[PDB]
Amino acid sequence: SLEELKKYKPKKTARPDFSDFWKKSLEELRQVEAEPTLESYDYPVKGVKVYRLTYQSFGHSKIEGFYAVPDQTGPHPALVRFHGYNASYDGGIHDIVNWALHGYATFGMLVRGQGGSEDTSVTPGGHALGWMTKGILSKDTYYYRGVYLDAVRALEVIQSFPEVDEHRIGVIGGAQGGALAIAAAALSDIPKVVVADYPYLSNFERAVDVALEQPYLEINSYFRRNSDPKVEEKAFETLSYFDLINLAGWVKQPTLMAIGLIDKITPPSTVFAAYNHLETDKDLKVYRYFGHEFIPAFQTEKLSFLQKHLL
Amino acid sequence: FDLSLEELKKYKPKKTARPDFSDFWKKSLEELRQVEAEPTLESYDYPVKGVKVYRLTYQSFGHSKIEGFYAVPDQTGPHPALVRFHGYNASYDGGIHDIVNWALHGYATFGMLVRGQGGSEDTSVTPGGHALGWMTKGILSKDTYYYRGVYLDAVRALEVIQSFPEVDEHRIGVIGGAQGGALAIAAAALSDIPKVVVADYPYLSNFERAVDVALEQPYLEINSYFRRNSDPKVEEKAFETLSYFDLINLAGWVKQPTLMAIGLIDKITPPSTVFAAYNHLETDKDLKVYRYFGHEFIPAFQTEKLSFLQKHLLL
Amino acid sequence: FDLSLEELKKYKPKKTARPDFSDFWKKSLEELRQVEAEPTLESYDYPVKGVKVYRLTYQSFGHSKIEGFYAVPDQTGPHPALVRFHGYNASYDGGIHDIVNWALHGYATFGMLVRGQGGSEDTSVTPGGHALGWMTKGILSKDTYYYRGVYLDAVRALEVIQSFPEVDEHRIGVIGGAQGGALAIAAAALSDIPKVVVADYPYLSNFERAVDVALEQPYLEINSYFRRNSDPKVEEKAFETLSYFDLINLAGWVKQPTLMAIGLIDKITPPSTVFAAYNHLETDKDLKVYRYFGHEFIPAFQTEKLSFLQKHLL
Amino acid sequence: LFDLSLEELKKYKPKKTARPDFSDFWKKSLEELRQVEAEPTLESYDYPVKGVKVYRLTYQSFGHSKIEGFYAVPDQTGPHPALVRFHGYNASYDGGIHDIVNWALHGYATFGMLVRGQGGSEDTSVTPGGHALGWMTKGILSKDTYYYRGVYLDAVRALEVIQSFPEVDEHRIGVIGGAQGGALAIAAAALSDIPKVVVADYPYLSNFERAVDVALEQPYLEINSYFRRNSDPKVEEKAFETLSYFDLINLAGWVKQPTLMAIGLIDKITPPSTVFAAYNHLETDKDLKVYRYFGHEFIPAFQTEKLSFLQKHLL
Amino acid sequence: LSLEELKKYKPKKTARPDFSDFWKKSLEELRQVEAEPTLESYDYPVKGVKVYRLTYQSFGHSKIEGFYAVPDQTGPHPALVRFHGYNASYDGGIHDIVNWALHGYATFGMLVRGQGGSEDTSVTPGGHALGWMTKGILSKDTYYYRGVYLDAVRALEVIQSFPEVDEHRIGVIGGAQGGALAIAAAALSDIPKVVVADYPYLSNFERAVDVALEQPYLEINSYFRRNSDPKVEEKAFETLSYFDLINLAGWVKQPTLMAIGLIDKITPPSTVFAAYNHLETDKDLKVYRYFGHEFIPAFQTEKLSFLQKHLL
Amino acid sequence: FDLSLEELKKYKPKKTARPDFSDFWKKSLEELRQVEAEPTLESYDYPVKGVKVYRLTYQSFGHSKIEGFYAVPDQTGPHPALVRFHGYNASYDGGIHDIVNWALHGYATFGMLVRGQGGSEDTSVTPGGHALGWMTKGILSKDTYYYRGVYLDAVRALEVIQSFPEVDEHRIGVIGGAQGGALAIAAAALSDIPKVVVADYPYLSNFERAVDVALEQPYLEINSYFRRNSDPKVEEKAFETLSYFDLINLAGWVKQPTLMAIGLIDKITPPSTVFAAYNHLETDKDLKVYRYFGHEFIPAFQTEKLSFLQKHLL
Ligand SMILES: O[C@@H]1[C@@H](O)[C@H](O)OC[C@H]1O
Ligand SMILES: O[C@@H]1[C@@H](O)[C@H](O)OC[C@H]1O
Ligand SMILES: O[C@@H]1[C@@H](O)[C@H](O)OC[C@H]1O
Ligand SMILES: O[C@@H]1[C@@H](O)[C@H](O)OC[C@H]1O
Ligand SMILES: [Cl-]
Ligand SMILES: [Cl-]
Ligand SMILES: [Cl-]
Ligand SMILES: [Cl-]
Ligand SMILES: [Cl-]
Ligand SMILES: [Cl-]
Ligand SMILES: [Cl-]
Ligand SMILES: [Cl-]
Ligand SMILES: [Cl-]
Ligand SMILES: [Cl-]
Ligand SMILES: [Cl-]
Ligand SMILES: [Cl-]
Ligand SMILES: [Cl-]
Ligand SMILES: [Cl-]
Ligand SMILES: [Cl-]
Ligand SMILES: [Cl-]
Ligand SMILES: [Cl-]
Repeated sequence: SLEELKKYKPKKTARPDFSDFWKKSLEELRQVEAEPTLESYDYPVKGVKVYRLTYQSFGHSKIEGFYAVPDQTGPHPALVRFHGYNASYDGGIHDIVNWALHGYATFGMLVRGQGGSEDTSVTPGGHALGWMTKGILSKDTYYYRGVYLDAVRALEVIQSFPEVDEHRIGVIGGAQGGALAIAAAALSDIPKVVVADYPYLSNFERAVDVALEQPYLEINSYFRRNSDPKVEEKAFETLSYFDLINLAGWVKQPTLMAIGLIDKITPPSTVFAAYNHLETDKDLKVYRYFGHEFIPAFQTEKLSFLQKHLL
Repeated sequence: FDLSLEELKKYKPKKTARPDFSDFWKKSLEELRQVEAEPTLESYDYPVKGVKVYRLTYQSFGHSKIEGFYAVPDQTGPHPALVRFHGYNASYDGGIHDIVNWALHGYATFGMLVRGQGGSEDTSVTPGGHALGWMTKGILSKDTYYYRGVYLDAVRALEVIQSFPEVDEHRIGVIGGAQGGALAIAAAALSDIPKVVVADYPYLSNFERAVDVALEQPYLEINSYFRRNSDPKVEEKAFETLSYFDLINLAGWVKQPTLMAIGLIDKITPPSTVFAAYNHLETDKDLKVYRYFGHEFIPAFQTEKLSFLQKHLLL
Repeated sequence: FDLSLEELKKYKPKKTARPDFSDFWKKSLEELRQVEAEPTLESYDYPVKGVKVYRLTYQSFGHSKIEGFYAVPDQTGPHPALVRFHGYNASYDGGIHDIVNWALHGYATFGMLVRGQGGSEDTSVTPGGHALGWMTKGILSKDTYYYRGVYLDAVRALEVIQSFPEVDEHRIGVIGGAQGGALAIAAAALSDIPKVVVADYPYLSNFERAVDVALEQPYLEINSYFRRNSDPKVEEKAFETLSYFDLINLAGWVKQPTLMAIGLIDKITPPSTVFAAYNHLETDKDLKVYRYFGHEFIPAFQTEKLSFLQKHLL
Repeated sequence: LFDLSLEELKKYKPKKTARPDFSDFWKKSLEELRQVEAEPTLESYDYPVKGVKVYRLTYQSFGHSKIEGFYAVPDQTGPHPALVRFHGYNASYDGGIHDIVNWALHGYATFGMLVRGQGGSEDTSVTPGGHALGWMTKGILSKDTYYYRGVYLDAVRALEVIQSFPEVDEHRIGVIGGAQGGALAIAAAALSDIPKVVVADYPYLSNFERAVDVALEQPYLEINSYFRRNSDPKVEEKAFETLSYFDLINLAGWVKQPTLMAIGLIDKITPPSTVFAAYNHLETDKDLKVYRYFGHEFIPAFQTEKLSFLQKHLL
Repeated sequence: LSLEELKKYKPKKTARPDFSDFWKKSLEELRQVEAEPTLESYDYPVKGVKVYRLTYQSFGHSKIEGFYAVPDQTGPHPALVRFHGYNASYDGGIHDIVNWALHGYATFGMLVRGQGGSEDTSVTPGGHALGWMTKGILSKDTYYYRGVYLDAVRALEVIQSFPEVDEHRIGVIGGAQGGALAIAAAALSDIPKVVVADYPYLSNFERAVDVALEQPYLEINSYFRRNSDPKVEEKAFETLSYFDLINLAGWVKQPTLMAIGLIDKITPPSTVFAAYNHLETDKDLKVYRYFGHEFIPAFQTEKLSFLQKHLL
Repeated sequence: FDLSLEELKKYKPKKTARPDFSDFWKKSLEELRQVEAEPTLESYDYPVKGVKVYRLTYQSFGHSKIEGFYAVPDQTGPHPALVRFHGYNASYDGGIHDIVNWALHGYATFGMLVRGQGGSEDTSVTPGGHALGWMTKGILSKDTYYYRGVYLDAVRALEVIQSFPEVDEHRIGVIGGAQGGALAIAAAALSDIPKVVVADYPYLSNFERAVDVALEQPYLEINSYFRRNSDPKVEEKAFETLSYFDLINLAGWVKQPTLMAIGLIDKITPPSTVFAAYNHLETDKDLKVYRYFGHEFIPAFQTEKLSFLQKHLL
């Protein structure tokens, strides 16, 4: 119930070496030269310049994404946008450009092997169909390790741009994107604000027992194929290093979140769990009649919130 | 839902192989040969009597470590052998129970696990975005395509098995269903080690039609790919890549006796895609058609399978 | 699921228009002209920069008050303009976010809301029973049919927009998908105000085939109607009424450049019904065919849409 | 099972949501209705039945709407007892003439009123603004413009018309219906003293605030679709305010006639709790038939009850 | 197929040389059993109609049940034997029976062995798919519908023998399975004067199994999946041929009224047209474009009108 | 979708057995004894090496001829033996491949086919109407109920196997899943011939709860029955009949070591119905709980099964 959801705050599952793991990971990332590249890209828009932007990241993977900038003298405020799980079509260029038309230098980072970008990370062994369980038996090999770092590197690259006001950079996204937005804000102090639509990758131990649809269930499919009890124990150990309930505590930027009460993909409880772990200026928008989908009303909130803090 | 039986019997789509088809594989096999197998065996406890069970790994294309269980009849050989390939994302606990049962039928059996699926390592980089699944990983290039490494692993597997002392290299067979049947055929086409081939409704065949006739996963992964990459050239390049791995192009190299099965109401590996591969085989072959079965275990064909293998390898 | 492409490219069903087709509309436009627009603008706050947003209403057929958001680029014009029509029962919050984004692309945009759906008033009486939905309201007579008022509202909308000072009347376009695309085409056919037309898989086309080929709502609303009214004459009269609103009969009056899209696996607006309308257009036209898309947002066509509108209006 | 426990259902009695002007609203509505001349009309209608006369009956009602319906009377000297039958939501085919005629064959002068724009009848009421696909939310932002305002009055006027017939014993008139029909039967009995008995199969339009959170199928969910399209918080508040004027938990209190109701425990359309809520608000001779293994459908066993109950009170 | 093709679809009969002999013998075995009918008053909230429970002995000495409703007045009244759909009988469909009586017909709703009611003594030879469709399917002598068909015949014999029943005005009606029993009964007996069958089932079996999209025809497919032996399939269809309507229709000489919904997935239009096109008698088929395997209001008027004309 | 694991571990519904429970079976076993087994063996060709395969029939309750494949390790015995029972309407080609594989594991195995399902004759008359399926055949009386004959066939099967020379009567086991597991437990309860019992998510247990918790067939066959027979007494009598065959009433007679499995997301044999049976066992027992599996083949439990049988028989 809404009354219980408002109070649901599961106990962190972070291991003693939680922060050490990330400290090291950030370091390995730092050992890679960004070597960013910009390439003009033609698009039927007036008042905005569009480019294709790539840069080197963790494991020497080349990360892609479209970069749209308001066509005028800046520095303009900027946004790094993250897309949903297996939900990126044509690098979501139309969204990127529209954000630019709203006055934001925007870059839509494409998640490794999904919407685009290269993934050099080896596949240690078998796993369920999907990205959720690639290299899940070790925090070092897990899929989202590289992804999280790419999100951080993305901010480093954007911030370094001359036409970008480094003091007015925001991160936004829904589900997977919202999770990347929060993880990036937790692992970096570059973003000034965070907006996350029903964030994914949160409260994994409950998610696998409450979700009714993919992709959380990819973990269940994994356990079905690997009956060893130790596998389950090790898998959840790995996931704890990437769980939002453990990362939320490091977020110090103002955060705006949304949750649809009939969401079957990113269950309300998993989202409230992340929200209730945030120790910063925050606000959660609850929509009774919406699920894992585009919520018109929240779009107004999003625009208003970003405008207030960046525009 | 697919073609009638009269048309199916005559369906033989034009090969889509490019001029460099055989060259591509010739090079691929070479790169594979540049990797030392360095196989390893490790005893594995299992509640069976009369059979020895092991965990077997070996190095393959791109230096990937391939896994799989290896069961051998507990007695003096050399015993005939079988390399078994599992279905797409359909491997549970490395299918050990099946492996062991095959051994109990008198065969030295190895169930190779497909890269990143049932097990095994996949070192191959992911060039760029692709649809959820393995079907489109590195699909924009025959060199980077997922099944390139897999096919080679299948070949290397045979090289490893054959080299075993307790294995009669003249009585080695390859079996599998769907993805497994496709790997069985591809291995026989790329190697002369196997003496016989059994493939239950083979997958990875007649791609250009499959994407227009399949009603369920995983062929539709290709469709999802094109939805996310509207560029017309992408489609053209993707099918170019697939042609190098299509069974209608590999079948022609199979010279071993082949037994195949097809369920007429199969929605995953459409009858037409399977007949297409079959009609491209130029060797002793036989296709078992089951009117009331789909993409599933077909009891009646199991008898055929056993009988066929027994005749050519066992008795 | 539909008929081969090679056949689709040649599918051109025989018009079903009755002798009084054009007369019916001539009279309808007249009745509409007997109503004073009396438009109204009201500022509306929206978290956007560089665009002014308003709520716009005006009187139309049967004295119905029509609603819609109106967004204009915040700067000296006259700016080119677009009248956007939304899909069947597919309007949320008057689709304000789309309206505003169009304005941000440099177009004075008005998203007309279809009577009783996304908004707007519908004074038209309900003659008798009909299936759940709008598709069969007053279907037993062309005078009482639901889309009669809607079509006229679309026309009146253009009259209102065109009269605006910050709007260049020579650069006005109509766009929409499914129901919206049908309204865009119908408006261009009944008026000469719009310069260009863009229609994503248009609805309300080739009714007699649609009811035998569609796999999902809302075309099937007609089938539900016939199930509840077994009288043979009802079916005959219903299709007679529909003929006056069918795109295969209106397309012939469209003289503006038209851009259309169709997803080959569309179950709602079957490919054949869309090709039928397209093949009846006698004007500069182009149909974008997408093999792997259905009745949904097609990213690739969005580029075409922007490009086409930019070329003809910007 | 999916709703509240049977033990809890028997005690579920939600607090009325009626506003201070509840009874005033209806008092005025009945008055506006009275300002319209019925001007009924009868027209012979041919039907393959023996022993029954069938007619088409229309009459003027609220907003000057012409209401339709078939009228069947036992072919013999009366006055006969009479029934006004109301049909389910968008569930009327050919004006349900076969049911009408069968009721007449049971000895009842029967009239099946057709709900505005659904099974038949005219609806003059204007559509104030946008609303969800369906009738549930037409003019929902005001009790004066709400769809069921005209419908309820039509049901009342129907009774006035029937009662005035010479071949009808005004002291033996009943109202029956299921779901929407049962709701109209109860509403009519609450707003009129003409009917002697009421039978309602799992009544609809009851306990709206809970219904929208418990229903698993249409048409209650039309309200949810409405709120999805109109995010304004005030809209929700105003919509429920409007619904309260038509909610059975607020009208039941005015029912003084003997009432028979049925509820299927696995009903997903008219959830058991919404039905028990209406029943528990009735202050009159009543009886609720509970069927564990039935849902929103025809319940054979309750048909016997229905016939037996009507026969006892009217026959 | 298209309505144009459906109108001409007339599959070749599958009847074996001993077709008529099989039934001739079956009718004889039936005749060796004493009906010994029984009537028992049954209370029902109806006025103007008397209701009873009627049982009688049939093939294999099975006791057949059913409700019997008669107009409460001096007859003899015309009569109807109603057959219910496959596994579609609730409370012996008493409400329908009673309503028919209220329409002026002495009506008996025979309940099909083990389904809506009635006893089934026939042994189960061996394994078969879940359902009745394949019980004893490996032999025409042991097949489930053999006993059912005969019960339908015996039912007419019993009804006809009633004093309050005009034996020259007896009809048989039913939908799907019921319609199949109505036709089969008219083909195996000359007692009924008219036949009404809503989208008849048990027709054109060899095509039905390849065209049906839902149960219960698919029960045959389930059977073949569980019994891979090729001979099993051959023998099964051999058995079915003895009960197929395309082989029985030719013996129907009574006026017949049929209905078919073009979107029917249970009793595919082609299987129904196949039966219809094999009828050599006064007949008429009502085609409904927008209806499937369900109650069709418009056809109900036709049904009433047709029965009224020929019996009323 | 059931209760918590904490509650399941403690769920032990009150037995529903009637005073004449044990008397009913005592008589039933007697009637069975009045029938001469008259078993028959017939060689059957199968592409296997090291195993002999036969078709075995024998007479049982009501003089029904029961079938099944019989595979024996091709070597000098006596070998340990297994009687395998198949799932509800889940037998294809008499599951010969499984039978033969068991034999290859060293067990003389007989896969009894359940009356009218996988094979075997069912002479029992059908008293009256019932729902589509076997679950409610003759449900209005314990004497006429379908599973009465089936249970006895299971017992007679053990009598026949035990009597074989190549079979060590002190090492005979019964195994099965769902319906098969229910037959394995019932047989062990009605006979002292089997030394061990293995039952995968046993069916036919805790009927009164099952009908309110099951989400799929075949338990729901009972619900279909009550829908077609509204008489309140019917329901009462039906559950009375079922009580005589419910595992929660038979489990108490099982004295052999028992191994059971349950998938927590099982919708066919709900976890609670299986735990109810398990918690009524008063013998060496162990229940394997699988969180991510349902009514299906569970690889991990197969290892347990093999290991358990090997320990007690091989
Ligand atoms: O899913 C919904 C979509 O269908 C609609 O178009 O916009 C709002 C979304 O929530
Ligand atoms: O119970 C009835 C059944 O016997 C009949 O066949 O179909 C209608 C049902 O209501
Ligand atoms: O199937 C239809 C049913 O849903 C409706 O209620 O009554 C008419 C039938 O044809
Ligand atoms: O249902 C699963 C099946 O699909 C797989 O093949 O084997 C393991 C089972 O649990
Ligand atoms: Cl891993
Ligand atoms: Cl959702
Ligand atoms: Cl909401
Ligand atoms: Cl690629
Ligand atoms: Cl399939
Ligand atoms: Cl088959
Ligand atoms: Cl109308
Ligand atoms: Cl679609
Ligand atoms: Cl496409
Ligand atoms: Cl309103
Ligand atoms: Cl329901
Ligand atoms: Cl019930
Ligand atoms: Cl048989
Ligand atoms: Cl149907
Ligand atoms: Cl029709
Ligand atoms: Cl399950
Ligand atoms: Cl598990």
